[PDB]
Amino acid sequence: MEQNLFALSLDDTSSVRGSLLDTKFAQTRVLLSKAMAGGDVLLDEYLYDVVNGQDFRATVAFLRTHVITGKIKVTATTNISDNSGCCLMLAINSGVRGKYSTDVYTICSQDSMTWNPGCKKNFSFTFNPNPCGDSWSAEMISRSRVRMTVICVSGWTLSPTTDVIAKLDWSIVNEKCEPTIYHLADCQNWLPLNRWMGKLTFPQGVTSEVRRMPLSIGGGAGATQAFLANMPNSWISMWRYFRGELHFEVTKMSSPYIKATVTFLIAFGNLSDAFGFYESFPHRIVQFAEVEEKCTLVFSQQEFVTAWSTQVNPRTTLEADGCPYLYAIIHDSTTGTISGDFNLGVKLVGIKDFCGIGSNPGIDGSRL
Amino acid sequence: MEQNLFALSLDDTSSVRGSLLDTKFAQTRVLLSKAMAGGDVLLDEYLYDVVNGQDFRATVAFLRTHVITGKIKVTATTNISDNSGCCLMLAINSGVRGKYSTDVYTICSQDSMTWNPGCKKNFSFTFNPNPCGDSWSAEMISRSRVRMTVICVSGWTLSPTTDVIAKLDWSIVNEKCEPTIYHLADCQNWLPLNRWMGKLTFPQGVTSEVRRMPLSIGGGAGATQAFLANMPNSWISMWRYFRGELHFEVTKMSSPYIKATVTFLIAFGNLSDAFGFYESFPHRIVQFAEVEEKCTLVFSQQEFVTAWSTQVNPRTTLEADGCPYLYAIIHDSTTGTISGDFNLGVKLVGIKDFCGIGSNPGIDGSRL
Amino acid sequence: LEADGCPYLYAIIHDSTTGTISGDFNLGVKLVGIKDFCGIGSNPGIDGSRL
Amino acid sequence: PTTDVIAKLDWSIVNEKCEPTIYHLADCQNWLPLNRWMGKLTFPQGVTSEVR
Amino acid sequence: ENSLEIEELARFAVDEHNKKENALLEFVRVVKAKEQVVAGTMYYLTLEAKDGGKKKLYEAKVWVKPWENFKELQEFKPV
Repeated sequence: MEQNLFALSLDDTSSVRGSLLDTKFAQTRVLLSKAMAGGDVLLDEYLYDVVNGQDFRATVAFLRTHVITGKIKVTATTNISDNSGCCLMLAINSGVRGKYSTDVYTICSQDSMTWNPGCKKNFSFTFNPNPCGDSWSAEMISRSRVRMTVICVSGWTLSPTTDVIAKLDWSIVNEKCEPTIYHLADCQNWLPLNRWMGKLTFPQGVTSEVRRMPLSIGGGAGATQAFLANMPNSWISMWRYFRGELHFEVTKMSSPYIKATVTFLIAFGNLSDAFGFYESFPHRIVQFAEVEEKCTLVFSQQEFVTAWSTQVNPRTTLEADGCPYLYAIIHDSTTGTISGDFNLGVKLVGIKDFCGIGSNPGIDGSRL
Repeated sequence: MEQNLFALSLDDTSSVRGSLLDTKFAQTRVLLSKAMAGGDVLLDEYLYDVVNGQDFRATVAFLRTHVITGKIKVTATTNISDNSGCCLMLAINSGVRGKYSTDVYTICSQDSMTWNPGCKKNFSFTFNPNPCGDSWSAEMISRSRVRMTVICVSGWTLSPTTDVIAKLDWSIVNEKCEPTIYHLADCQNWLPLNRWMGKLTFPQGVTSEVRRMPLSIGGGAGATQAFLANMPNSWISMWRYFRGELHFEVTKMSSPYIKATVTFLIAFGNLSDAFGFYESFPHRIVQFAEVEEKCTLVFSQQEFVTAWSTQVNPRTTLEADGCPYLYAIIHDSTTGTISGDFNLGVKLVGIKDFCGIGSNPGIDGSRL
Repeated sequence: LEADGCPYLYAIIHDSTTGTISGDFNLGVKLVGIKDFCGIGSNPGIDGSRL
Repeated sequence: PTTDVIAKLDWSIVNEKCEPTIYHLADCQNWLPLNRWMGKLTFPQGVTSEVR
Repeated sequence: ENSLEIEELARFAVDEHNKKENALLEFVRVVKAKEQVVAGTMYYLTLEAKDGGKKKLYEAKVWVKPWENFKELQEFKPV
């Protein structure tokens, strides 16, 4: 029998939706070398080139659906014996410019998962590839040149026998795509940053190991006669002085076998190494279990008297630098049956109750 | 963040479902030659080979879904000027054997659409490729060798300027797959058949044109020193005598321009041509409009006194043959501005209130 | 395998077999039982094992 | 291991009812136990597409 | 039509054409592909390949028997 073809449901502009099987649209195969270093690009391709040569249930729906209101979930099913561990970081950035830096610092901003295969069997995270709207499409991200980058921030503490593979499973979940928009309001409730405060290596042994990371975060991170920049870190340097509850996220990057206990505290630069009374200050102890890999330090408003400067002159010494630092001090000693350093990654997630004062003319440099 | 991967919804055994866009799984391109004849295979391939080299929304879902409870809708969007017309027949059969017959008679049984592009803009029909169950799969029909066949039963009455194409759109709708199972109960409420009673050509002119089609349908249709067979027609010949309300479906195969009025009636073979009182019998007149193409004659139980035989000896003449015929008589004359015969296709759809008597030893032959 | 219309149970490595120590990733599958079992017909028999 | 190992089995008698497991020729059955060893699957260490 | 399979078949076309005719066409991409179920599958491909570093379009016909490792380039030509 005949029917009126104009009135059929062929102009169905639904988003992609269903179970996790029927929304999967690509799988990606990352090769982790037996002997990989820190700061080492494992994968680096455009997010649309992920879906080339694919034949999953939602692959054709993904390409052809004009609007998608759901987020992209990516899950990474990589594992390794507790004996070893490393730290991978997958990360999505809205674009590129020629001959780009792939230092962890540069990348992490915007949208990223960081995990240690040694501890976490798998790791998933959702994100919105259009950061200033509720929607996106396959055609948007192909032409916008959205860029996915997997990087190894810390090498294998004990190398596996053979090469490894990380399978990424790109799906579309059904959460609302909420936008992350930075703006120039002086008082903001939550200013996210995802600023890589730095990788902290502590060698195995007995010595007083102390690591300072300055909270004058603005004006990027260092290189040769050069400096690197995220957007959010460049954004916070718009203001001269600032303050707020700082929400760090400290992560283990070595294996579970390398054990160490770490005190974190706010304090000023003048304090030397071999000053044995760091626990006079208020502080937070961080022991990691075998399975735990991630821990969130928060430092309230009572840790800071006044606001402090976003940038400082590079040539100021630790002796005359009146902005606060975040100390990370080994409480006992770095130990283990196997050789390898106790790596530890600190990441300023965001500032709560942010208050930005003034208007930075700027400084030009990075570290303090 | 991590999640337990065993407990995700990746073992989703849902059927394919959604709009007609999201259930489309293949399109097929049939070429109709400018000068095509009757009994002419246009397309003939396995139903699973339809989906080879395809990239629609439900293509991968179709192949990979283990069970599908929905029917397959196929729609054919072929058209031509009212001036001309032909008769295509798409038809699905559960299998094959080497060097097979592709006569309309053989094919139509089971599941088929017949349409005239001249009248009907498009034509759709649903069907179940597993005829004895509620479900099927792509893997079932690939290995079962389900066979789709498009045939031209009547050529173009007036040829088009160029070659034509018929686009078939294979989808999966969400109707229940109901089985069609034949069985040996003597009284049945509805015995479907889809038996091709025959193509009736009436030339243009003035003469008394009369066409008899015997209702001793059993024992196939003729060939050389051979005969053809459907299953349902072989099934009805299991019984010796039978009766019931017969539901014919007479269809136009020529263009709308060739016009003719046709009386149908039940009567016995002895009645000659040039016997001018056919409308003494009870009868049914069939005029077709430009747009109408299909009309259903029903002949109640009051048209038949007793049951009649399913098969008759081939050598019985019309003079001594006591089973009823279905006459098709031109009421006026076959006319038109353009040359071409008035073709007309009769198809016994099924017998209602079927009553099968006895047990046929069999006869071996076809026509009477 | 090309012309065998019964189902298989596939077991596929999703990523890669790994470890600090050498040794294969052994894994033992055991069909415990069939629930809602439905047995049709009457096997004459075949004589052999694998397919 | 460094040395040989020993497994100590402790045979006791608990107080559960001894229920019988009897196979029979009913065509439809609710639970047909089998304990059929489908097979041991070795996957070597490495990167290749291993399918069993 | 699984685009991954077609990409591999298109590369096979350019590689077989190069072997057969002693050429050095550089494969760029597939543009068009038709699968037609036959005795096996027949593929009609339209693809871009660089001649002397110059992008050009070609038509290829490729016959595959999926039950064997049989792939055969039946014809290859510029459009």
